[PDB]
Order: sequence, then structure tokens, then C-alpha cells
Amino acid sequence: DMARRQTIEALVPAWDSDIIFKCLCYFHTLYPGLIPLETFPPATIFNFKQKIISILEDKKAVLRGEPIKGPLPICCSKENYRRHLQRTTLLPVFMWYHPTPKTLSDTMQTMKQLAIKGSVGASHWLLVIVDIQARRLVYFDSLYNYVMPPENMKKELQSFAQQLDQVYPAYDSKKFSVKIAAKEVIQRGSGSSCGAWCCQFLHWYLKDPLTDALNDLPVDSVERHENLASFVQACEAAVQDLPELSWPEA
Amino acid sequence: MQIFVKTLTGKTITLEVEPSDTIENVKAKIQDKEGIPPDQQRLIFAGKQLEDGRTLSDYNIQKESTLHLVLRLRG
Repeated sequence: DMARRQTIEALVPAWDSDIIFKCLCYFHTLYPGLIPLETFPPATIFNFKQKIISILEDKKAVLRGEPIKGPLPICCSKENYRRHLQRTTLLPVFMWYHPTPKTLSDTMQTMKQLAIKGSVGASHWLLVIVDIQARRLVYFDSLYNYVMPPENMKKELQSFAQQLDQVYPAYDSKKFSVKIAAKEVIQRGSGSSCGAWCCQFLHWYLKDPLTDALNDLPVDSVERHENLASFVQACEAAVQDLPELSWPEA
Repeated sequence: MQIFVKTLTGKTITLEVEPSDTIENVKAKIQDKEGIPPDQQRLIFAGKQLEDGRTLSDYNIQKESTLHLVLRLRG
């Protein structure tokens, strides 16, 4: 078991905001509907909702031929960002979480220090997929209930979905739906592999937006991380020669 | 020069520099005041990343410019 954790940790080490971002850039070249939202800084539980609303309002503005009002990304040109906003059908909203800070501002501070220190601590990567095309919010927590009970997150996301219906109405009456992805702890036996898990789940979702991959995981915790290790190795080889901190063309 | 560097907590720190200064120099100036090692510093301007052996003038970075500082965060 000490052996088991030591190997699960060795198999899949923590992913930082850069490898996640390079991964998103790469995923966009595979799936052009994915907009590679920056992870520097990522969203938080305290503002992921307004960030999503802001992105969708800018998407509406671009579709109308109008100026955008929301913030520009750091590593993207204005014009390429408008082209991504025009094109995108899926927002990969990575969220950085930690139980300690209880506000946005505190979260950003806690975030900053741990970066200069260089520590993972009890910080956690969450992923909210905003699938514009299917009108689906998917919430993925590789630790299952690290923020709150999933039944709670579902209710909170259902009310958020209701305002996304107002902000970003469909042609028809179709309402945003929500999916809580994980129904057990995915990250079994690791306290580090969340970032990789988020990207693996995102990739499975890009391949099949009705993916049951989580339900088809092997029961064994080491086998899960062996498979995840292979994915990680594939991602690192694929982004090896891709540009640092530079959005791909829409 | 009077320019601005924007951080991820929405804070901007101001530095006085000359265009003949290296990217290495900017990172050293930022380090003295916030303590982050240059090897940890990533500088962005007009959506371009600044390279260590270059000068501010190479990228035509002028007075009253706004710069971005990127942090590499763990989770």
C-alpha cells in the first residue's frame, strides 16, 4: 500500500497549468470546436459562472459582428480570439480549488503563493465542460465530492443552467442540461493525478459526448493510473514541439 | 520608462527600465521586488512571449505599455 501509493504517485505526477494549457491547445487542433481557455489564471468555484457568462456574451457579440466586451486572453491575438469565439462549441473551463480560502480574492492569493512556493498541497483541478452544441454542463471532480456532495453541485448547476438559457438561448426551447460525471472517486489511491484525469476525461468527452468511460474504468486503482500514465505519455509527446504560451489559429 | 506589469491577482507593479535592457534584466527587476526567481518568470507582451537574450527594443516595447506575468500553478 505504501508501495501502492508510491507507485500510483510515480505513475501519474501532478499536472500544472501549463501542461493542461498545452493540452487544451493541442485538443483544439484535434477538435476545432474546443476553445483553449487559459489556465493562467484558471477559473475558481467563486467565479466560474461569471466567466462562462462573459465568454458566451462575447461569443454572441462576435456572431453579431460586434466588439467584444470581456477580457482578451494573454497569449492570443484579438482577431484570432474573435475567430475562436466564432468557432467554439465547447468551453473547457478548468477550475483551481482549495478548501481553505472562502472567497475569490483569498483563492487568488492562496493560488499565487503556492505557485511561487511551488506546491500542490491540498489544491485540486476541477473541470466544467460547457458543451454549447449539446447544451450540456458537465462537472468533473476526480475526487467525487472534494468541493461538495454531487447532489448539491447538481442543484447549483441546474439553477446556473437556467440562467445560461436566458444568456444564451437556443433556436428552440432546448434547455441546458447538467451532468455530474463522477459517481465514485475516480482518482483512487492518488492525491496528485487530478489534472491528468481532467484532461483524460475531457478527451473521452470530445471523442464521445455520451461517453460512459468512467463507468467502464477498471476497478483496480493501480491499473487506472497505468492507463492514465499512457495517456499522459501520449499528450506529452504530442505537445512536445508545440509553441509555448501561444494559442493555435482558430 | 513608465510601464505596467499585470499579475494574475489583478495587481500591476510598475518598473523603470530602458529598452536596451535584456529580458533577463526585467526578470531580475521583478525578482528583487516580488522574490520570484527568473527561471520561474514568464513574460508576455502583445500576446507574444519575451525571450531571455532579447532587449525590450527588439519587441518595440515602449513607454506606458502593459505587460503580463505568467505563473505556473500546481494542482
